[PDB]
Amino acid sequence: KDPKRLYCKNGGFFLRIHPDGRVDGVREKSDPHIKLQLQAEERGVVSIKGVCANRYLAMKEDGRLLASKCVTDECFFFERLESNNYNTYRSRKYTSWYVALKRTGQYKLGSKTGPGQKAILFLPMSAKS
Repeated sequence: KDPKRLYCKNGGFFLRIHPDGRVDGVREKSDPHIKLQLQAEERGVVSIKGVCANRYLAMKEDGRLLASKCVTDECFFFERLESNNYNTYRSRKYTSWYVALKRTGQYKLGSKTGPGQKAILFLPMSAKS
């Protein structure tokens, strides 16, 4: 229902979405650019929206993460609650690729992701008006 924030296991960054479509991560939990709307577009599938940015998280055919004003099919991810109780966000289009952040706060390229990495593990937080 309410806005949330995606906390990454890799280093402790919040997934961030800039107004200009850029995606990155920050430790600052008050940065308004970390508020996200996860919409259940279907069972096991969510679209990830930056509230302030008014943009949708997206994954490109080359591994690139960016935020588009337009919702599209590169905008869907499978949300899965892993056995460790962290969530993972896997591209519904580019099926072996996950949303992830490097220990540097940069996002990690889709193509370099896979199961077992910290970079992929996130923990949603929040709820609120």
